[PDB]
Amino acid sequence: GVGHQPYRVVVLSFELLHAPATVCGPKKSTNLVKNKCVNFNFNGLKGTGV
Amino acid sequence: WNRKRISNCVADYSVLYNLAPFFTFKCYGVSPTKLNDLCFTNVYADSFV
Ligand SMILES: *[C@@H]1O[C@H](CO)[C@@H](O)[C@H](O)[C@H]1NC(C)=O
Repeated sequence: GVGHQPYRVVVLSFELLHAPATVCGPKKSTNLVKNKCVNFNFNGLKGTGV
Repeated sequence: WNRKRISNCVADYSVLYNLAPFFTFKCYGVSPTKLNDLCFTNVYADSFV
């Protein structure tokens, strides 16, 4: 029956960002802008500031 | 539909996992994994197709 047919299971466990990140998504980095109020994205950490 | 009274017995629900290849097992109010840890005054089982 449905409850006894075998399954193949993959568990993907992620470690959150608390260190330098080895695994990252398919995103392209840009240039660095300093001393100006910009929107920043550092390794998935989003924010707005100088 | 047929309603069967279940009382004065010890109910271990893991035996149910050998009784049928279940398609749906969903519960309201009680988590299905703690059912062996509780006590009930009376159980009613309604069976149909
Ligand atoms: C259901 O009953 C039949 C005979 O009454 C028995 O052969 C079968 O093993 C039983 N099914 C389960 C899951 O115990």
